[PDB]
Amino acid sequence: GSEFRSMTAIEDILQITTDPSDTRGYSLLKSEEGVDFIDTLLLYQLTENEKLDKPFEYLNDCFRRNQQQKRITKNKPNAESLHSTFQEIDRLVIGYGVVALQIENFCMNGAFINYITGIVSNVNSYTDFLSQIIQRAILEGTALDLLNAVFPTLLEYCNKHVSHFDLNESVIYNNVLTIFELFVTFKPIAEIFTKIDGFFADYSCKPQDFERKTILGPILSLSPIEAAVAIRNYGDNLLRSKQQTAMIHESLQAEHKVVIDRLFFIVDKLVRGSLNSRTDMISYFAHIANKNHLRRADHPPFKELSSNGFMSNITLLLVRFSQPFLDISYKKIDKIDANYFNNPSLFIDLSGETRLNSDFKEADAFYDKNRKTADSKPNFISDCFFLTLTYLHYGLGGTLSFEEKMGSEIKALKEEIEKVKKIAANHDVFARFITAQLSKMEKALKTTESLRFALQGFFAHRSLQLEVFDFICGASTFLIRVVDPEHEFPFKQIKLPLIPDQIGVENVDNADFLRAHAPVPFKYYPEFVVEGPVNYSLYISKYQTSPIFRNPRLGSFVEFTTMVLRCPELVSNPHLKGKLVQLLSVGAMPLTDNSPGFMMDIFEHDELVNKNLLYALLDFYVIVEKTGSSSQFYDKFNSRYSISIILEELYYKIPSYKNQLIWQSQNNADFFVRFVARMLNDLTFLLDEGLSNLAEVHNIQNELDNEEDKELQTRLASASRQAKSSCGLADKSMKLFEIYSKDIPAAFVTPEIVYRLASMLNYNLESLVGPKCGELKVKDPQSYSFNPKDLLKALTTVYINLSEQSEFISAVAKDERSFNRNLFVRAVDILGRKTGLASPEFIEKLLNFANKAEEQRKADEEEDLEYGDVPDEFLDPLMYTIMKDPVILPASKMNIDRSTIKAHLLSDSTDPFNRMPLKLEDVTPNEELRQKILCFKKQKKEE
Ligand SMILES: [K+]
Repeated sequence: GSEFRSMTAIEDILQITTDPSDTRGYSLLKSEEGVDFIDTLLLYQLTENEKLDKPFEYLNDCFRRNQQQKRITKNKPNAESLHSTFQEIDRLVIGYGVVALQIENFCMNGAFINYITGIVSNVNSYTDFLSQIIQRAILEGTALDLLNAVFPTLLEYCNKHVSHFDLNESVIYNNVLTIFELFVTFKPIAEIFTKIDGFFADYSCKPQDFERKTILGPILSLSPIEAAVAIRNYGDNLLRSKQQTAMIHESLQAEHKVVIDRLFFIVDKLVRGSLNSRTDMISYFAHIANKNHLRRADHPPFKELSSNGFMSNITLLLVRFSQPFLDISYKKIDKIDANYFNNPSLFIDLSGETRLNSDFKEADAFYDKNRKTADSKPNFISDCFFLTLTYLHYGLGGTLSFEEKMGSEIKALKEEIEKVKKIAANHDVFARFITAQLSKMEKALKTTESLRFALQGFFAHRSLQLEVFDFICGASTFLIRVVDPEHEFPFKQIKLPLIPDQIGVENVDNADFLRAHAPVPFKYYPEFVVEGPVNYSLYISKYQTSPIFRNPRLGSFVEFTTMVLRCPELVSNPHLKGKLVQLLSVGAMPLTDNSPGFMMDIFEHDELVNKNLLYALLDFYVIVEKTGSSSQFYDKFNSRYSISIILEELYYKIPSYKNQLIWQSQNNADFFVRFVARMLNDLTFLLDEGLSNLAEVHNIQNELDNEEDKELQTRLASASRQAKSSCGLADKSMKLFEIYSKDIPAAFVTPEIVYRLASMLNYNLESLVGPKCGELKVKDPQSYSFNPKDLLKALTTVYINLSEQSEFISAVAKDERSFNRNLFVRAVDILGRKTGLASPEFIEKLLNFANKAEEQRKADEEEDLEYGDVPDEFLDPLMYTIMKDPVILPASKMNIDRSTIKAHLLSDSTDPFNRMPLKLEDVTPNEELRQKILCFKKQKKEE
């Protein structure tokens, strides 16, 4: 007999008795008065006992005492006699704990919110009981009811019971994450999680509320780039040292790392739950994306879009889900469906999305032609990969464009508060109005300056950024496989060009042709597939801890870039390719020590790169000419500036390319001559538009003596940006002519180049040597890439590098328009003032050339008025005989004797002058010219 040890246990654990004379402060009931009495004491303590304002905390404390009273007893004899009770306590306590989180108004005090509030504040002390409650709910098949009572409620706690649910509230967000982990770890729960009320957004939910009104909202927003977290961590003292600033960057990164790890774990469990769950997971993220495209606008409506912290976290998550399939072995590389866009999109809203090389019509058409294939096919692995590309662009892309602009925002803001800080407000009302205004501005300035530090801390976070770029590289490999006609890459090299090089790009907008011959599925992929990677790559390149620098997978993206820059059919958009070519220029620039750019090794040893890089650059340098957009008609000059930086470096550091160039000019002169023609044409005006602009910059600073002060900015600034771009391209163009004319002099004196070259050179020489450059007054000439001395030295060097080609000295001499010996005399004068020129031997060579030039001119003058009586227009171009039946060639517009072309068309049916196919039928007679000759032969009958 010892059942007294029971009722005494039932009371010390449930903390309740019936007698008023109890020593310890236990609740007391005045109803009736062992084991078969527990359900009664409990039911009472939860529904009729007013002193228990915190019911769930009670049931939890009871359960915990019973577990303590359990481990304490067994280690003794009387043990066996209690087991019966502990058992029934557990069975009912967890049973009501389940009910407390399923039926709303079941207890006499509080509701769901009050209970989970208690749980969040001290999650650890609730863990065990919660575990039991969950198991109980699934064994009974009522887990969803459990979840609809805890997570939708938790959403209310994060939005209403906390000022801000962000990284600041350390204790609170960690506990919330824990109650999330504890739950999703049970698969029976994970496979049902997305069915919870509020997991999806209401149709009328605004994008900025996705992170507030959706179940995964709050925790997915946990990031160091939330304004409140930035102000708190950096706005604190924006004047601290880079050393101290680096410490908080470290703290925030360490903390952010953990956050995405736990977030990944939670989403991973929901994706592994079932096929239904991961599918809803794709629907969930697709919606977040489809409604945030404006995050990529020029002036984004921030208050109507999701935050950078949210979108960026999701981009990171997606990236890890995709990482496995893009590992360096690419063994699972085919799990990703290349025909993903062959049918109407099921998740990612592609309307309005520009394709690589195609329009809507063709896309829809592609959809009809493919309805023959499975209509349904929501393949998760592919969805996730392409969703990652979507977030890379709209999520991260909008976050990086956001901080890329803060510099100008801060500068302009500082000028606004300084302008307002001058106002003298006499009236008290006006004074408050002005101070209020200064208050709003400085309040925004602090947010911006703090957020900028926060954003830089995030992008300098190599660990994370590395994951992002390695995905770009894996994405690259994947895209090259789509393009490769045998879809074998990287297991079998890819063959470039795809379609043979159009010997004569001299066709009517290849647009239609190229598009028609664009790669099968690739031509339909949305443009953000390439723009995302390149916007990102160009952007993080400014950080010292860049993912791109010294990364072993860089080659993949370089290979992809080269492929695009090589086959004009792949991506039509010239603007997009200019970006790529700009990334390459970044990877080609030397350093302080003057060692190879970080991409040079790849350019030299990557097979797919060194086999096409040079030709791609030379070809793209030319194609950007067929561009004409709104504020993008000046990017073809930036593309050329960039292509030029690369050309120069490749030529100095990699003999392999120096040889590819040389070879090119001899084995494919047509292509090579086509490239220097464009460099030549542009060079006839570059220095001129540089001088015109610097002229406008000096006018404006003059008008500033005290028109509309504002417009004189978007103006003056704009003139400087044209001056720097013009003088800069000119400089790189001369260098290239100089750099090449030294090794392949012959290539530049071919008839299609020599006369135009001599003219262009002489024109610039006149400019440099005279009043056009001499009269120009400027601020920091260098700030605009304007070095008239460097230019004059490189120009003069070109002459010297070509001063042994009779054709060139003849061309320079025959240049009526600009040639004049005194120009070289002046040049020799300028170069002989400041120490800068391989002279006086150099000056020796130039002056020599100038002399041969003047001699060649005097001879030509003598030859003309002494040995040429018959006016040149009457002489046949090829026989030099006086024409009897002059006719006009349709293509060349040249006049030639009928007898001559006939003789030519016999073994060659083409225009002797430009090889344009010609037939004798389309030759138009020139009667007016023939009569002038008949008239000449007539008067010539003197004797
Ligand atoms: K938040």
